Amino acid sequence: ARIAGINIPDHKHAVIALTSIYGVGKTRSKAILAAAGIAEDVKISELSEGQIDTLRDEVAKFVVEGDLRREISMSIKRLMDLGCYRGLRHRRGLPVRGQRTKTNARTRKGPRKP
Amino acid sequence: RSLKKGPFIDLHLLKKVEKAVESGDKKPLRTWSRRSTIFPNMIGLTIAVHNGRQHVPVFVTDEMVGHKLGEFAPTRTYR
Amino acid sequence: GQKVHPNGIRLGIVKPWNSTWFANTKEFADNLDSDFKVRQYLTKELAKASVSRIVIERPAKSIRVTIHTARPGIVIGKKGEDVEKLRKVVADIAGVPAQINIAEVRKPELDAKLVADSITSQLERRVMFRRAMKRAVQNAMRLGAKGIKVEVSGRLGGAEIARTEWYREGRVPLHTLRADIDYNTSEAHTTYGVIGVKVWIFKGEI
Amino acid sequence: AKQSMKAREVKRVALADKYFAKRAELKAIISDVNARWNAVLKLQTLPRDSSPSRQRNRCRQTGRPHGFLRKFGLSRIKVREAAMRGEIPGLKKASW
Amino acid sequence: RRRVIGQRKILPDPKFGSELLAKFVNILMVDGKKSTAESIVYSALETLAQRSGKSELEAFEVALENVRPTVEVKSRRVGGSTYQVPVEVRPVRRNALAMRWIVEAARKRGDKSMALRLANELSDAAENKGTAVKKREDVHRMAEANKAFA
Amino acid sequence: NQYYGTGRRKSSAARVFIKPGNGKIVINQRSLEQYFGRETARMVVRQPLELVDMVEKLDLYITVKGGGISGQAGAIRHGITRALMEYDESLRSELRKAGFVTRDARQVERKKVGLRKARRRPQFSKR
Amino acid sequence: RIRIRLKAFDHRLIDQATAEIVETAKRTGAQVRGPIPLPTRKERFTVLISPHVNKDARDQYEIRTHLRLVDIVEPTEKTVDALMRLDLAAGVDVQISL
RNA sequence: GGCCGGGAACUCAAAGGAGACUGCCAGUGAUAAACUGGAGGAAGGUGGGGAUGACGUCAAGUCAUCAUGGCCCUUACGACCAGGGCUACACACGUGCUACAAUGGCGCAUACAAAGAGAAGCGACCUCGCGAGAGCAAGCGGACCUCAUAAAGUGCGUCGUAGUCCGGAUUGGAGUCUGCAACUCGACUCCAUGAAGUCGGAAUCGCUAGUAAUCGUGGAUCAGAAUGCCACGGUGAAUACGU
Repeated sequence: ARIAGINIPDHKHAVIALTSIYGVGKTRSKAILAAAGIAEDVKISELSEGQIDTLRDEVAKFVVEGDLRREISMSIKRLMDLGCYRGLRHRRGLPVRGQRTKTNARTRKGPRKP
Repeated sequence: RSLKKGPFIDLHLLKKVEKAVESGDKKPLRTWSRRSTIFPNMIGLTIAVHNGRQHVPVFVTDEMVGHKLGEFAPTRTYR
Repeated sequence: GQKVHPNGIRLGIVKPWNSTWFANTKEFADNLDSDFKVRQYLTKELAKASVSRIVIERPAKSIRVTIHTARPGIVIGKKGEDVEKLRKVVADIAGVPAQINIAEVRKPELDAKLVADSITSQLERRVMFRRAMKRAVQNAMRLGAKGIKVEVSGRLGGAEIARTEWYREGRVPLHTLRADIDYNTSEAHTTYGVIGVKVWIFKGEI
Repeated sequence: AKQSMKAREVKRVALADKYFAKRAELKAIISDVNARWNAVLKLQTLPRDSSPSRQRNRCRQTGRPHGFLRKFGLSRIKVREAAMRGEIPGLKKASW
Repeated sequence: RRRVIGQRKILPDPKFGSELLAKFVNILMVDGKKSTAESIVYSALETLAQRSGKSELEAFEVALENVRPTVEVKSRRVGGSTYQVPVEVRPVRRNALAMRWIVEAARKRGDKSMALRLANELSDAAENKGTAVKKREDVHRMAEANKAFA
Repeated sequence: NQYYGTGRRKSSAARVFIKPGNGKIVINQRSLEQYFGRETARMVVRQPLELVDMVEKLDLYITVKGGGISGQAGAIRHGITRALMEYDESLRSELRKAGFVTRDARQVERKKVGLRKARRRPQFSKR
Repeated sequence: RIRIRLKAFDHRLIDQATAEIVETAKRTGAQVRGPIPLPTRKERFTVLISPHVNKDARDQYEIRTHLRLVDIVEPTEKTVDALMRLDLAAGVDVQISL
């Protein structure tokens, strides 16, 4: 059924659909399927079990959907949720990249808060 | 983290990495160099970062390897 | 400010120049800087010469700068000293074995700088601004310059009033491209602020 | 004003030759990946107030940094009077 | 105002040799896209023949008579007071507004592509629907009923 | 013989050569369907070519570089008209009546600073 | 092949520059094919007037500096023997360039 | 490949010109002026654009560009140097850009420009980097070397509107170069990131032919760090009856 976690694809181009995976992404979808040796414009409904077996092994060497977002998470508080400037921007939700922290960076902090 | 090769530190402490590290550690260092990274071989050593008034301290570990100082030292008194 | 300088916008006509020469990128800038060193230290030191213009030509490593002056006998110096000593000045202040040249200005009434020098020379003379102003106007008219509108900068009188002097005389067709108007101004550092003068001699056509 | 400021870099470039023009290139081969000895890089640190990145692009009449031009490097403000009076050859008001 | 300008002279259709069809692609141009419109509207018009199933050189108007406008609001604030005053259509707008009545609902209809989405609405007028049709349904209401102020 | 016309339309510059017969059109050493083959502007140049007779009597060994889709075509659609003038000096009326004689001098704006596209005023709605 | 440059500015100088050399740099030996243009090169300026909130001005200033192509491909002595007998047209070089 | 010769016919190019000037047929119209219909010629009534802002005009702004009266202090409201900050946020606004896709995306084949810049430079080429760029490097003093290939575009399968392969924030990881050193306050690349937003109300503004609309291209400013700004091209409509 489900290979390794979230974002199960259906009826979409193999690379285009594998972008829905969060383990792989915009271009890890094509890079990992390059190691899969399958067609690309074919739908996920066109996929069979004989090719997805070569995915559980290569998602083990790669970052899995469920984990990827967790080891990135506490690694922040592992090293950089101290008095670190960026961590000051994580516990508060502000950008770390040094741009204008008032507005035009709305998505980083959240919705408008008048 | 902006070099990835040939990591260099300013002599606000590099003058003393050969002179103060040899003495173990002293009172927090009169350090105006928040710019460099801390190498992992300064465990626990007190580098007092000049936030602008004077030099403020930071707590140091060894999972600390290639991270910067000024990061660990806030500059602005928010609110 | 809507009064562009008429000479440069008419420079595409016989309007003369004061630094015309050639260079590649490796030596425009220093040569331009060398041109200012000779451009500035030949004016402050040369207040009494009544210089109309100093023109820079740079043929090859030994330049032929010419100087437009009013009185031929006064610019000689003490009989050739300024010819040599200022060439000594330029030999290093410009970095080339330069050759100086001096050009006369016939009828200095015909030069907008030199007349503006003349009024400015007598502005600090502690005189009143109207009578002396109009007196010089016809002097050129008796000697030509078929049209000049005369302007004096602000700060007239002991009061905050800083006004202009429009005072048109003759034909000065500024918007007409075929006008070849002779324009240069002059200013005087007064004991109260800045007092200047602007004059537009009309030297016929072509 | 600020002639001292306008002369500040005049003495923060007078040392560049003896420090960068004749020594930094010797350490520059280490600086670029040509072997990155950390210890050997300390040598360039001897000068501080000189640097290739420390050019102030100082206009040589009024000392404003802003308004440079790599061909000459003068402010846009003083070239104007240089324009009509002819001090810069080959220039006339650009009517195209 | 007092002066007038003549209508800009237009070369005919580069494919059918008919100036009226050439003018049609010129109104849909947003983002400067006729070459895309070549794969959008020219690909649409090529399909308009067989989908209609007849020669779209003069049968092209068999769906346009109802679209004929008669009046539109002209803002005459005569003497400083805005009035209804609908002036009857003059030829330089009654045909321009005909093209202005076409793609108002044909950008993001949620279909394959507007390479052929526009190729859905055209036969609808000679199949009695589409955007150009109901345009004339609202014009009749604003005029012909307010004689006390029309 | 070979029949010469400079031609230029909207900063486009070709060199158009007509020879009697030899209908095939050589454009930058490329075929009609190769270089100007079925694009947005591939019959927009030959409207002046149905009023006159068909392909079989004229050759176009064309020296064309520079221009866009309609630009490289613009240097041709005007380049052909100047290079067929010496072909026949009497048919000038028909193309002038059709307007193809007159050069399309609709030169694009040489931009002026300030306004965004040199004649379009930016968005500062409140005054 | 040797290609010559004629570094001048204006019609008042480039006009005689391209003809006084063709008459003198091709007497008998050189293969000067007449005055070849080498079209001029132009650079433009973006100049502001008074330093203030007003970025409005942005004046324009252009430089039309031209070059010619006398192009003495033949290293003939007499063609360059008379090169030193004239001194007008101050800033111009006979660049013997490939 | 037009490669060398070679023609410079000739694209292109440039030192000079001419060509549109109410010039003419005809008419409206006092005949006049003006206007109009028509003709000629590439160019019909300033052909097309810029340069050029009268008198005046506002204590306009500018002593923070400079100069500049008066007011200051001169071991100093002078200065050197080192950190930071001009980008910090609790929000509002001004401007621009990016989208919100299938007029688009993917990759494949395809032809598609101009202007410029530069021997302290682009950097040819050659190897790898998914790339950043790096190791090698011609050439040129630039109608001779690079940037730099155009790009949308078309045909090919493609999803048929999917908060979407849209979009790109975003984050941290991995790295490239710039500069000693770049968290604050370098860029760039790769990876994950796929958010809001699926065309925006009250409303409001811009718009006259190559116009809008666009598509990109570079340049200057540049140790470096454009959605800013300069410059160039690619495609290309309607509106303008009316006071």
